[PDB]
Amino acid sequence: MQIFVKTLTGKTITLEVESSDTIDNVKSKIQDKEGIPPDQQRLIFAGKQLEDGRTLSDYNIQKESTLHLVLRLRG
Amino acid sequence: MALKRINRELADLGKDPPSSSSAGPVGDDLFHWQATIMGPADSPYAGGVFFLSIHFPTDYPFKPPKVNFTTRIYHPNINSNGSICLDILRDQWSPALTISKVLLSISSLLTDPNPDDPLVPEIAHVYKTDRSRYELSAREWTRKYAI
Amino acid sequence: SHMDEYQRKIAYMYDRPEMAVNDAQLQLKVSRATTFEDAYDIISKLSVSDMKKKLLIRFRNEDGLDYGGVSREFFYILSHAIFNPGYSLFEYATDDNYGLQISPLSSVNPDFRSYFRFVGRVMGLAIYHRRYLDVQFVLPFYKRILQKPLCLEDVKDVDEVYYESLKWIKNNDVDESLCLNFSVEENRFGESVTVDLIPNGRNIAVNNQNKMNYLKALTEHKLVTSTEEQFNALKGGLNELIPDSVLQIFNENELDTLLNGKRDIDVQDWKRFTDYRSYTETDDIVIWFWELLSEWSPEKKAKLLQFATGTSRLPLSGFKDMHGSDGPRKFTIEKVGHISQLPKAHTCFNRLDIPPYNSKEELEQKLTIAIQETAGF
Repeated sequence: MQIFVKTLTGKTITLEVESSDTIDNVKSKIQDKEGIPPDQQRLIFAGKQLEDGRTLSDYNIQKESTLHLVLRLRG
Repeated sequence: MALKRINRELADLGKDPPSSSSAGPVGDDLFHWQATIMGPADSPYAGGVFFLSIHFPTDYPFKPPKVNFTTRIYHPNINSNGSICLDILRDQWSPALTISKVLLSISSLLTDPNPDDPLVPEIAHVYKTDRSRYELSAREWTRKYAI
Repeated sequence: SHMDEYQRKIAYMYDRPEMAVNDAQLQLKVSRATTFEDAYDIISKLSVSDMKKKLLIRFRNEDGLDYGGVSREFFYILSHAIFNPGYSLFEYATDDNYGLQISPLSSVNPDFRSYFRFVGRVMGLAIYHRRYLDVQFVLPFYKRILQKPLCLEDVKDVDEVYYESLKWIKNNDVDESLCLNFSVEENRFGESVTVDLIPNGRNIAVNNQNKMNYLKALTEHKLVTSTEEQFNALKGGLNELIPDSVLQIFNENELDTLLNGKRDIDVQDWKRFTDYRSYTETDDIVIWFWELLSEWSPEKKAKLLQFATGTSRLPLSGFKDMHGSDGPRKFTIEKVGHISQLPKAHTCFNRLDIPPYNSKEELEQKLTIAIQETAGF
């Protein structure tokens, strides 16, 4: 399927992913497309922050899903 | 732009409050607000109440407000004076943000403290060394001060 | 090259027949303690013909040679006195980003025009006699002196958060939820009053078809219209000596260099007004750090200062009166982290975490690598 991720700067990135794709796989795709390391990526869907070790289907991510990427530190 | 906006924010808070965090002007001064925050139940601050002072600058909403604590807390990101270094209140601020989002962000931060920004280095070191002792100290401080 | 072109411009400017000094001497005596009072008593009454003669400055009860150093010290004291925010003439743009600008409250005085004409005469005298002040204004001030149009980007120097909010309004659409309208609330001496950007401006909401006009009016009112009479008096005093046709061959940076000289960051003051956590004044990672800061170029020192504190501008009295997010927060050095990790910076507290490295070479390499993305000056 295809998903769209909007960054805190408003940039929209399209990803060809699958429901069975792991969070690590999508983070690796985002790193390849933008250079953001997977540990630094903070993805939120439906108010739930994506975490490593799980899959998109674990977050009920479906066709044409919209995600929010917040590349931010703390402090 | 600096008074109609504040009146609108107060009216909105008076319609659908989050039922936990409250905010209101101190007497009659729309640029000085008091806020009450309930301790989250999933963090060792459970059962505690906290007080905040909010100052709205004259450049509101183009410039973020200034928030300070009033009751002490064993938190890495809350110094003795209560000053908070938060990204929303200094860096990631846009005119669309209301004053309820700041309170929600603070009530969320009271559950996920950041040790990497050790505003009190002793507390962050205790967090990074002994989590159980860290949470025990946090609960002791909440029992001592919050009520 | 910037430096050669600037030197050519300076030579051409000072070679003009309308900017030539005379041969007679003008003795100017001021007491060291009451520098501002005597300076305003003497300068604000001199004639234009008198101010074009050679300037000889002698502090009272302080007899000595090398009058050049005496004049430089006098101008340093006067520039740190008149431009001091405590005197209610100028003010910092923001507490945590020290940039001088004309204070809108200065109109409270019954006659601010005389004082601002005195300030203009002081600046014109400094430029005319090849003497440097030591203040750091904001770029919009210099652009106003040269009479250049001011745009939205100029708000970046004044206030970063304000510029970010204005840019947000420019980019994203504005709904009716945001209670924004053509009016600015100004709080002077406690009392808050409303100023209309346009007539009947407090009853006109800013839709998506008006936000451009709203941004234009806000920028013009923040940068220009709030300081009309005061800056007009200041520029009259300045142009009294230096004709405008001479100032208008520079730009917003060459004029800054001409006024305040080549900007530099002192290291002795930095060392004297810093504090250490878990570090002592005789530790290796401190002596090596101060040696590196001693033998470094001004651009890299400014880059490090911006990396640590957050801005490359300093208060009017050095590192002593330094401010942070909360309040007075002097530059701090702390021992935090592992050897491999680069030095880290907490900008809201002016704090620099330098791990315990092993040798000067490693410290220099790590510190120069960690500040590459930061640009200063």
